[PDB]
Amino acid sequence: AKSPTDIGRNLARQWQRSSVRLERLLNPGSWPQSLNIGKPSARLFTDNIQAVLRHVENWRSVNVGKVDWEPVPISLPMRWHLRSPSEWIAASDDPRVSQEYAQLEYLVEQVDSAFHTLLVAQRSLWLTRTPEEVVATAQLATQLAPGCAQGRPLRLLAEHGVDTKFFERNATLLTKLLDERFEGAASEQGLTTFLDAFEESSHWVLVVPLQPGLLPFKRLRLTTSELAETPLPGSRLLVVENEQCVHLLPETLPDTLAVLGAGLDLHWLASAHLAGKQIGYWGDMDTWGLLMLARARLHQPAVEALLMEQELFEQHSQGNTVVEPAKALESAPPGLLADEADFYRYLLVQERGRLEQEYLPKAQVELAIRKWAR
Amino acid sequence: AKSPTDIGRNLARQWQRSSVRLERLLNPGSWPQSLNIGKPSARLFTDNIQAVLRHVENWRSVNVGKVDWEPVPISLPMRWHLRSPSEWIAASDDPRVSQEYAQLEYLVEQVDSAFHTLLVAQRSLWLTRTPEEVVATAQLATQLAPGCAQGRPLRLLAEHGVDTKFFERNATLLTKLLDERFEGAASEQGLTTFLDAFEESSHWVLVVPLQPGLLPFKRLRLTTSELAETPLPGSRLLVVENEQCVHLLPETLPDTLAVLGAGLDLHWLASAHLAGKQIGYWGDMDTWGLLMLARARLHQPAVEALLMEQELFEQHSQALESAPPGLLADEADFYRYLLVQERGRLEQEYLPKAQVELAIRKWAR
Repeated sequence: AKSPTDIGRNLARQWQRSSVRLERLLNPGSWPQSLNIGKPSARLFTDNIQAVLRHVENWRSVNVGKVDWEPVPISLPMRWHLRSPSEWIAASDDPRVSQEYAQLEYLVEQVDSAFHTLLVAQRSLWLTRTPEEVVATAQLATQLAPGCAQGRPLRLLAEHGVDTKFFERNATLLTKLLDERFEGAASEQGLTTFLDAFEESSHWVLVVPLQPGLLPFKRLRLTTSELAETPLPGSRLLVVENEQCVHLLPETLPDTLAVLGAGLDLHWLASAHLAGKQIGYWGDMDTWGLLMLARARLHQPAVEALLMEQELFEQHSQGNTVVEPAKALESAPPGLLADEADFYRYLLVQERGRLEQEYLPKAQVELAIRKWAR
Repeated sequence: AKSPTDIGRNLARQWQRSSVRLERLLNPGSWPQSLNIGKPSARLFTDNIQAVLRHVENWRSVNVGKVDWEPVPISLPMRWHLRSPSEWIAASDDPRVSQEYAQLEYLVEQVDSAFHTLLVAQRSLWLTRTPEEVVATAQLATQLAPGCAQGRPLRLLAEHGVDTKFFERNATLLTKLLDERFEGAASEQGLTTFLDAFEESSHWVLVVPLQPGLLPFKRLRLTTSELAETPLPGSRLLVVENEQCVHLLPETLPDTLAVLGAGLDLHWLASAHLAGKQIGYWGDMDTWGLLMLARARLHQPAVEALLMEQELFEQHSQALESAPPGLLADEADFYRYLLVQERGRLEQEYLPKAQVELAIRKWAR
């Protein structure tokens, strides 16, 4: 013997489950749905006949759907028959449920069919975002392909919906939508890498003083653009290709700064401030690393290469070496020395040379840095 | 009239479709799957009887399942009855499909049923990772709750699977598994933010001085651990939640520093060097912003809120059940006012610069 209000409260609780929502929306075979009401207690009927009288009269005032009627001598309702979702929503009698259905119903008929399942079961994705943004984002996802940018800034990828702040408030939604179109590839690789688009904001690099008293802090992080025209303390500078090999650096070194994780943009070297000191480069031992060294030498004709020698490859060959996935170049890039060119040609012939910076003895790197600083 | 090899190639292509894989594995009633073979060409039969002869003894070497027979005078097979998945895989005749089923079957019977749908249709997630990692990560996902760390590092959050790089190679999988258990809450907030577990390092924040000569450089980025040990120059600080609002800040201010992008982590504020400094916290105007302001005020009792008055929200209009500790009376009332005032979210970025600079210079004395 449940009151009609009880069913509405119970129905609202059911709507909070993702399985219920998918069954109600994305399945026309869900309807019809019949709800049992229940017989009253015999003891209460004899003790308080008005209890069932108010109960039966309370069911006399329902008009959202149709209630099954049968005589028992007083006739009591025992089933509730709701046909349409409009009847179901109006049965819940909850504004939150009513408005959520309105938003979901609008999105279903606009957003593509492949995206219907995700949006229903992931209410948090669209709860904060306006319906216009979700529809526009879903349209953009359908017309994107892996590596579509192929080296273009993310601003220009948007056809018309570029604005100024659109992407950083829709990157999470765009990643999830692309995941179910490309079998979860966007989440694994990342939206930035998946589309092959580079963000030219700052390309932040790590700045580490190797001598206390050079900088107020101990682990800075600057930008390439700022470094292009900023004087740098210290009469020495060391460039490291990799990011997380900082522990391999000496714990101390006189008047020297280290710029780890420089990346490929070795264009800030050409400046008035940089000229005057000695610059050493210490990167990976591969075709790409030799290209970086050539670029650095082109920018500044004083780059003293460190730990890029053939004998290092010979002694540390039987460590952890892998095959380079793609040749950086089919010939020796210009700007390198004769020894560097010979080492490049040597590295070309071997099927497996990718001796990374990490897989090196700490003591040897220590002595190399000391002799460079000598 | 297709040769068994042709059907095997056709089945292999169908396996590449997410709907087919879900139908085969996650539906015991999917079986049986009967594949039509097809009648031969009458002209081809008359022109080259040996050609259709070759066809039938190509069907004499098939033993993957059972083939339906009907006599026609030469009898040709019309239907192929595949009962079990083992027959389906054996009919595919593809090494990649065979090993993919072995991994999928092994993972499904171990991993909870809540993630069965995701793994089947998102083959790229488990394709690269070892089976042990996926099983262990799924177990961790079923045993996690929002804000479980509640101010603890992620290293100790792991029950046993901490290792050294385990999360860095499994953060993406852990986020996706948590999302379907919590209705996509991990992806929106971020796994680090969702679990309330901020690492001491790698939490870089933006520091922009507002006066020449105070700092050697122009724009910096320091980890939150550094901010809790190194003394800071100047005499005033200005903390902002949103990082992408530096343009709204004024040009110059005497002896001020701006630590933008603080996030939820503000435990670095409790420091001897930061003590005795006039500081102000300018976060968003919502429940999360007020909670963050409360957390900031817990560490430092001299924090002066900026751009939080109810008048400012009311002129631009169109967490805990009760008020959290660390709110003044007006702010505590504002928290309850914003609690049920429609969609009470409004970012800093929608604030015109005319009043923002005026308020900041009002504070800057």
